[PDB]
Amino acid sequence: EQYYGTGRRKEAVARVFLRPGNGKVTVNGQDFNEYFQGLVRAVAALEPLRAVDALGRFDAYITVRGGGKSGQIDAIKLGIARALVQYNPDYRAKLKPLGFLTRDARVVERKKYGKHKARRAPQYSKR
Amino acid sequence: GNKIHPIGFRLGITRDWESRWYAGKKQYRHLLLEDQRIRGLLEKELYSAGLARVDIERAADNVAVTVHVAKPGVVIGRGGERIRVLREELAKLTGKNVALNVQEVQNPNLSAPLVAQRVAEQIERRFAVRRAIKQAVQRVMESGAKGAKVIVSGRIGGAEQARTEWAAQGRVPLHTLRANIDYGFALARTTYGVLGVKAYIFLGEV
Amino acid sequence: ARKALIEKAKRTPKFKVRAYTRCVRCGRARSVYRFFGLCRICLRELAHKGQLPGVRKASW
Amino acid sequence: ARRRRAEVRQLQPDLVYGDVLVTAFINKIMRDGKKNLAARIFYDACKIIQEKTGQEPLKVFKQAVENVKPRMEVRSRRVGGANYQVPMEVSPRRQQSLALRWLVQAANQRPERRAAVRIAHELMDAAEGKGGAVKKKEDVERMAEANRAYAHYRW
Amino acid sequence: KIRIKLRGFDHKTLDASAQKIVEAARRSGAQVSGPIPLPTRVRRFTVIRGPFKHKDSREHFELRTHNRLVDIINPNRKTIEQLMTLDLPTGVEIEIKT
Amino acid sequence: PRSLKKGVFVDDHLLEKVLELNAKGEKRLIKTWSRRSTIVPEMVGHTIAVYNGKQHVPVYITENMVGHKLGEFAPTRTYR
Amino acid sequence: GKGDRRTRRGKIWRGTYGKYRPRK
RNA sequence: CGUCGUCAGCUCGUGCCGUGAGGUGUUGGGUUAAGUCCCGCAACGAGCGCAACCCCCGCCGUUAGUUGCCAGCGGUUCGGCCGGGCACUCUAACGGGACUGCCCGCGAAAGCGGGAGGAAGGAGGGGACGACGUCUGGUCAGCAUGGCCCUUACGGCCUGGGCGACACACGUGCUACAAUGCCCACUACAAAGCGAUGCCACCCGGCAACGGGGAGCUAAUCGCAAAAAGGUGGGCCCAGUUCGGAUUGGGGUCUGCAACCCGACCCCAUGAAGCCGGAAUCGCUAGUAAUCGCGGAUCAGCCAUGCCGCGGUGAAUACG
Ligand SMILES: [K+]
Ligand SMILES: [K+]
Ligand SMILES: [Mg+2]
Ligand SMILES: [Mg+2]
Ligand SMILES: [Mg+2]
Ligand SMILES: [Mg+2]
Ligand SMILES: [Mg+2]
Ligand SMILES: [Mg+2]
Ligand SMILES: [Mg+2]
Ligand SMILES: [Mg+2]
Ligand SMILES: [Mg+2]
Ligand SMILES: [Mg+2]
Ligand SMILES: [Mg+2]
Ligand SMILES: [Mg+2]
Ligand SMILES: [Mg+2]
Ligand SMILES: [Mg+2]
Ligand SMILES: [Mg+2]
Ligand SMILES: [Mg+2]
Ligand SMILES: [Mg+2]
Ligand SMILES: [Mg+2]
Ligand SMILES: [Mg+2]
Ligand SMILES: [Mg+2]
Ligand SMILES: [Mg+2]
Ligand SMILES: [Mg+2]
Ligand SMILES: [Mg+2]
Ligand SMILES: [Mg+2]
Ligand SMILES: [Mg+2]
Ligand SMILES: [Mg+2]
Ligand SMILES: [Mg+2]
Ligand SMILES: [Mg+2]
Ligand SMILES: [Mg+2]
Ligand SMILES: [Mg+2]
Ligand SMILES: [Mg+2]
Ligand SMILES: [Mg+2]
Ligand SMILES: [Mg+2]
Ligand SMILES: [Zn+2]
Repeated sequence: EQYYGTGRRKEAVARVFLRPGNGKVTVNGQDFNEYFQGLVRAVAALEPLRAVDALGRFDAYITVRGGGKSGQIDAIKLGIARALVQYNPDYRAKLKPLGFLTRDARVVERKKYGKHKARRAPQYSKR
Repeated sequence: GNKIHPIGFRLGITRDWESRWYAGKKQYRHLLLEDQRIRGLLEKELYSAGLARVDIERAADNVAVTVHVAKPGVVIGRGGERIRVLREELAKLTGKNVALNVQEVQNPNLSAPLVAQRVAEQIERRFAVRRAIKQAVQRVMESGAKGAKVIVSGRIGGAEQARTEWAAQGRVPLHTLRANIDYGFALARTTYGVLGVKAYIFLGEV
Repeated sequence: ARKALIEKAKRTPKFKVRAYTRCVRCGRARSVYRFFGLCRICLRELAHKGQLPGVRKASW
Repeated sequence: ARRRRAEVRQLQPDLVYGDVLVTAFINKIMRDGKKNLAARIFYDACKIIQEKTGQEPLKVFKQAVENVKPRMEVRSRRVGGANYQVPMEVSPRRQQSLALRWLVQAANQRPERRAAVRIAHELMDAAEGKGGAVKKKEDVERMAEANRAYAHYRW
Repeated sequence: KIRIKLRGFDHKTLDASAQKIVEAARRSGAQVSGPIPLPTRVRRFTVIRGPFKHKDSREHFELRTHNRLVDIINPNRKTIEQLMTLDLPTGVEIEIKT
Repeated sequence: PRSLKKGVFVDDHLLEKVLELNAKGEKRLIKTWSRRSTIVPEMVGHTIAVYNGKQHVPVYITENMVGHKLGEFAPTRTYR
Repeated sequence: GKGDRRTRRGKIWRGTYGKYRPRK
């Protein structure tokens, strides 16, 4: 009936609820394209489905909070990736090799003292 | 001029605070100033007893002052006369019905603050610095301890050229957190100027 | 910290404005914190002693 | 890079043509991490080359690049109180780099007010064998060769 | 049905305080809402390490305030007894409303 | 772009010391340290010595300057 | 630009409000 | 406290060598980010440093539900609003996780290359931490301190001024010179923080700054708070221009005893230089650089475009 995952990216989490259907996608009560209004990135999010010829056999209700649009795009990518294996572990075999099942760890590096921002160091003259 | 305080560095683990009391942005600064004022009269008084630490717990107008010493008797007095006078001097400073426990030190040669004070004294009594040091490091090393180390500042023996005398035995890993190294600093007023003593005592790990 | 100037404690400011803080430990007027009534120096010092409850070395 | 030899970042295939070389070109176009704005510019240009031309934009792209790659260049060097333009063969990895960089550089030199148009024209204009991008590529090759006398300084 | 607040500077001073309550009144009142962990409010102090100049060293200090809830429903009679006056933690502060 | 609000400030030091010097005619000089005070109508015709920080400067206040401050006429620094 | 106080960015940058950027 | 420099390295004990200063060990071969580990060796070990123990970030679990939700259902002023439920998200304590363990290849080893399973792979990413010592480094104006010197003044109090001068020169930055842009709308998506005589919802007045009234929060519960860059639509059409916002003239609003010297803010008018910068020179190896906004400390107010942090979008390149 239902299949869950989660997916997190650059500090942005997303609820991914898969269900057998057409290809309808509700993100925070909006059509995928309604939410990702002209952000060339979007397509990516659903990439895990196309990977296993799905999309044309599934439907998805997505809730998302935290971070920013493109970070949410990835959270959804991982949620949908997990939910797909939640429906069938055999999906890993070929879904994994494309990475989809890995959580991107890189996050905003901390701002150190003495620098202008983590690494950018102050400019010095007549040294 | 490097390396952090070995205690402030170890407050997370192997080391607790000397004041355990919650407060809000309206009180904190006060219960603090006071909490200090306490250590003020106390350390200026109980000196001879050899006060190694003064913990201060609070609850609500309740003050659990716990003067730690090597000679718990100088605290008390004749029968119990001092721990009466002072205990009253305290509540006089801050009307807060203050307790005033007293604890003895199971070996004052493992109380970094004391060892510092000891050596710091010998200096004003015009002793040979290096001797004092080597000795202290010995006392500590003898009565247990897995390592120890003493440091004296400069103007040794009234010299115009300030120096710095060493001395140490066994392990004393300042870098390792779970070291549990007691540390103590003793001043040293003089006819010619100030000197500074630092005491390090390494005991146990994990 | 001239003793004469640590008269700041003197409520009587004549005009509430003129009243300013000072380190309650060193008299330092130049960089005193409110939540401690202590300057950045005295503050760093006591924090090391462990005499500032709850205050730890922040890392992240 | 004193220790290792730095492995090349592997890019994510194009969102539309599933090409990695496209993402690159897009990246080079992009400034201040406005990858959206970047991507669109390239694409609109793709549709501009799609109109004024009957050929597929993807193929026009590939060609231009291929035409703007330098196969030789002079790398300056020190030899007994003197600097010499030493002709050097050009690494495949560096060719693609210089090609994509140059196109965009040349492109933004153009007069047409609209970004995508400038990329559009420069790109197609390139596959035609003309365009400032290709002129740079040629000047470089002319630079090299023209110093073949200092070629024995293999480097 | 009592709502209690538990704030502090030590996170073990509060855990050995919220449970100091729950378990006790866990055998005389409702099954309780268990101890709920309220987010923490951190207070940072950033200081120039040395006394003079050197504005590029700095050391960081934070005073983190932890919080709890518990919340037992059914303000029973046998509850306010296993509790009431059997306190232990000293670095804690407690608020009560219901 | 100047502005105070409502209450054209004036140190009463001289005010009630000038509005009074109006009754018995005028006078000759009024040295002040309050250059903070706003010049006002009933000052016109008078002569206020304003302290610049080292000396008191003679200032024949006239209609054309009824809204300005007293310091504005006692320049502080000495240049070239 | 951020230096134009009579514009949106002007206000935002200067963290103020007014005709050119009223509080919603 | 800064600095060489998180750079490794600096030493001891006993033995051995040398008349002696001293040497050996710590050199050598392999290998590491590392005096890291291996192998060898008249040395065998140890100490201070490396590393590890502490913190943050990444995957999962177990108590624990005044913040999550039709996930599943019943109500609908379609506001997770109400009932309701802890699954999920979180919030925050405690644990699990990685060991070059497994497979292959190369070694004698330590290890090196590669492959699997895994959120993560060979110090996963960032931090705290900076040895014996050097610079007669810095600080007597944080404080402490030996010695000198003044003690109706080199002490103390005020009111005013100065620290805010300017022919001129440099450092660090800010805002720009525009169309990959600027303007006006409409609409999205954060994280950390701060707030009871303090944040200030909402309402009315005013072009507005702000006034007047006033609900709420001891604050996962109320407020600061708009997110901006984005996305959508529309305007400008290459011009010193709808670029840029310096300077100056007005008229106001706040804080404050008081804004002349010497405050920030608002509105009208003004609309400077500036068309990408000589010689020379700085930063950064990835969630970094570059861009975008947000908070905080200090603080009445502010001269912050400074510091210290926070999150969004997110490159290029390294032969050598
Ligand atoms: K020196
Ligand atoms: K100008
Ligand atoms: Mg950033
Ligand atoms: Mg700086
Ligand atoms: Mg003094
Ligand atoms: Mg003030
Ligand atoms: Mg102050
Ligand atoms: Mg500074
Ligand atoms: Mg403008
Ligand atoms: Mg290292
Ligand atoms: Mg030897
Ligand atoms: Mg010889
Ligand atoms: Mg011999
Ligand atoms: Mg030797
Ligand atoms: Mg050696
Ligand atoms: Mg040697
Ligand atoms: Mg040798
Ligand atoms: Mg070692
Ligand atoms: Mg080596
Ligand atoms: Mg050896
Ligand atoms: Mg000197
Ligand atoms: Mg110097
Ligand atoms: Mg002195
Ligand atoms: Mg100055
Ligand atoms: Mg001049
Ligand atoms: Mg600046
Ligand atoms: Mg209105
Ligand atoms: Mg002013
Ligand atoms: Mg011009
Ligand atoms: Mg132009
Ligand atoms: Mg680097
Ligand atoms: Mg700011
Ligand atoms: Mg302020
Ligand atoms: Mg100013
Ligand atoms: Mg600011
Ligand atoms: Zn201080």
